[PDB]
Amino acid sequence: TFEEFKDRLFALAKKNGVEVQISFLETREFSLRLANGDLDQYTDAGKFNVEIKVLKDGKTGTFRTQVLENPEKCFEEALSNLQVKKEYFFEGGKEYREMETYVGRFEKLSVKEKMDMAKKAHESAAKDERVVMVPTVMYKDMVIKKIITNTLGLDVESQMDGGFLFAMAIARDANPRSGSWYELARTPEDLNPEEIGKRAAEEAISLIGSKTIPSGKYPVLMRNTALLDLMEMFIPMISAENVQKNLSPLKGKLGEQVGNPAVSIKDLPYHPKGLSSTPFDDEGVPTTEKFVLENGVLKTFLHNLKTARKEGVEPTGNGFVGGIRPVNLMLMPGEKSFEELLKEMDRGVVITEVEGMHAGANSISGEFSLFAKGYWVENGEIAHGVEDITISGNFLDLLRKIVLVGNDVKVSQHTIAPSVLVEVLDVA
Amino acid sequence: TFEEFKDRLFALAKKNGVEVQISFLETREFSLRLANGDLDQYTDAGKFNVEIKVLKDGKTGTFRTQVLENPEKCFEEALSNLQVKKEYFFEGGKEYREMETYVGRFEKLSVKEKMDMAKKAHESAAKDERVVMVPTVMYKDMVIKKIITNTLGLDVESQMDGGFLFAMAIARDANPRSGSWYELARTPEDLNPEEIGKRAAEEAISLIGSKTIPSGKYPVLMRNTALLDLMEMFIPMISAENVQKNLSPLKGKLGEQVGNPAVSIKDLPYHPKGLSSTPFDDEGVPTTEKFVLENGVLKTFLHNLKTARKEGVEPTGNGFVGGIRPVNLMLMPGEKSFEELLKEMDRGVVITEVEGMHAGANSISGEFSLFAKGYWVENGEIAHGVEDITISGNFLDLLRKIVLVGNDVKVSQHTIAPSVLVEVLDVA
Repeated sequence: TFEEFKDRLFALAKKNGVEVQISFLETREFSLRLANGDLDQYTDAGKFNVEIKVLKDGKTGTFRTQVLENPEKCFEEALSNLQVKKEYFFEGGKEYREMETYVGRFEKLSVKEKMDMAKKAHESAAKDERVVMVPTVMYKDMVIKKIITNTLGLDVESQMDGGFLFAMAIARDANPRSGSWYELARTPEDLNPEEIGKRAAEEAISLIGSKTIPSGKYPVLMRNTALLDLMEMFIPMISAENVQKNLSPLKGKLGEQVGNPAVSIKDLPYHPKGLSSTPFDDEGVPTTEKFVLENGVLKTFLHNLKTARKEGVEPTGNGFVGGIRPVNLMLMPGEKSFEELLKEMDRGVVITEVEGMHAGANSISGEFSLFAKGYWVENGEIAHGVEDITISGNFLDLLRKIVLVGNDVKVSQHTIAPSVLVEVLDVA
Repeated sequence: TFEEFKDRLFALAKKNGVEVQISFLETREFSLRLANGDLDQYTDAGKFNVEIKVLKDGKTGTFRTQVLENPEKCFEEALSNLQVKKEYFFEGGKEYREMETYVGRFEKLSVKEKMDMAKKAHESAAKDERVVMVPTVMYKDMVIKKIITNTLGLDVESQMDGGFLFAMAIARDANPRSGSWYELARTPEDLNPEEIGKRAAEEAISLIGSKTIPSGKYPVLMRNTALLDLMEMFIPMISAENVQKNLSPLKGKLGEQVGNPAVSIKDLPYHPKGLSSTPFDDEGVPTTEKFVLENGVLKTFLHNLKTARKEGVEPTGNGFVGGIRPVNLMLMPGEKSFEELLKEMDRGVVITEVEGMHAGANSISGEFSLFAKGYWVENGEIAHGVEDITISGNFLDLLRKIVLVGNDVKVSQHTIAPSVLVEVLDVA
């Protein structure tokens, strides 16, 4: 019936002098959460969405359905929405990068094995007597099948799978200390439950005996885990749409030195542990690899079909539902390990986590003011954890002050990064 | 195929000596938003979900699907989930309140008619020359059908529809002044777009010439619109689950005078404009009418099947997905108009809106610290808007301090309230 449904819709399109595009998304997911060791919550669900979009004289009309029925009613509904107020569809015939986004191994696990992974993460997080509790362990896996096809010959399909295991531990102290760790994986074999729980505990324990420090300007070694979150505020800035709308602090900066020469940031279609990796965007445009910053120089914005057509450039393959975005946004590593970065910094702050991005990070101005966790370093060694600190600045100035980049690359949902050394940052 | 799906599931349940429950949710929604008069976003979407839950020896196994096929495999999947972490289904045979939740008129409207409603609200909001712009107008309508059935004898069905229209305007001043208004209704004939637009503009225009006032303790006439929002923080407090888990400041307070004797708050299964109104909860339990507070005295918590069994009380019909909640939480009116309340207060502050509940309202402690909009009142008359006002306090202390309740009842999504006079509140 997907073929039949497609066929009926394409025949209707031709009959009515419009183009039609059909986007199909089918997902299967399993998740579970332990709360202080007890399995308190899980989901096992399958989902299915079909979007029907009709294009006439550059205007679109769109109807979304979770049922593959009544194509003519669906079509007539989309057609009627053409009046709700330029646009175009992507044609068939392009080449797409081949990528191993679907492995098929998470699907083979029994639910007992998934539970046993989560319980093992809990057990490792709980082992040390200094851990007072383990408020959360979370497991998730997902399989997703995407199809986009239209009357201009587009016909593309991709499947992706992957999973995530996360643990958070609390260590005993004057103020309780929290720690967490996660791994993203394409296959279950790449999740190490025991190591994940052990790291969450190590994280928490290392903050025991934290002290606050005087407000001031310090050199900051921002660990990968903090930078992976912070980098997300760069994503709206590099949308060509946000630039056009006067909602980006990068307008007029193409070709300028926005970052330190040490800093290159790429949009990558694929990374083995980047679970958003995909060969095409939601307009069916092949995803592309490129520098956004190349040795600190801003090379391009990211586009959808509308902004590319408007700005006279080639589509870049970044037109996703919800906004123009990178697939994997990666800060390119340099050659120093974390330990080498500590040594080079010699005296300063290490920031390992940031919190409150939603309230605290302004992508229009670049300004941020964020609660943070970290350590004091003297003589190239962590001396003690740092309590109750806030960091603030402008993300673009941060980019300017990255003087050294590590080789300890970590992957998150949409960002990938090593640790960096920032010349100086405002700490409160 | 729902009846065929059900019959096959039920037969498998019998064959395996387990119980099975099926919950069906089917929705259609249409929404639109104008951004400064330009219709720049809309949704037209149908959704469908079925949840299959199997019960064996007080354990449940759940599987959710957005496709009615392969009941045998859905059953097996739910059954395999019994391993993952007491429990009971609601049985057949109880009586439900009959209520007019589905009218069927929104669905008869054309897309152009819906578009014309939102445009008339915008025109009406933009008409006065003091309005700089009308940043948002939003229209939404929805129809929902719910079925819950199980092998104990439960078989219940309900349909609900309704709609919303909202406008926000900005008025010219040294600092721009914002105002807004919405109406919720079960039929479009009860939405008045010209009035909603005009009221948004009036709200903004009335704040022109707003002035600062000295921080301190003032009498506060809290207008229905502000109270409707504030009251939402009471909802987690009255959940029996939150009470048991030490996440409510009401633990141990049953039978105590939590509120002023002037304050009665009911949970009501139905209000004509209460769009969440429903004869049964997500467990199939009939919804019930009861005092939560009666003349200030805390009479009961709200329950789901689990909490009710645990406490040995009858289920109340408040077991909803996402937490125990009232259907329509209503502060019962007194006899005084808004104008009469102003005259009684004589001198003090009117609060018309509060902002920032998410991060500013703590339903565990009851503490709130919120941005607000309002006016200064002298000699029983509004004098001028009050600029940059924050209000703070404890929601329970506010309930104690409500000395007079108005008769100007307005409905929100889950709360229904008139305006109230609060003896004293902290204003900054």
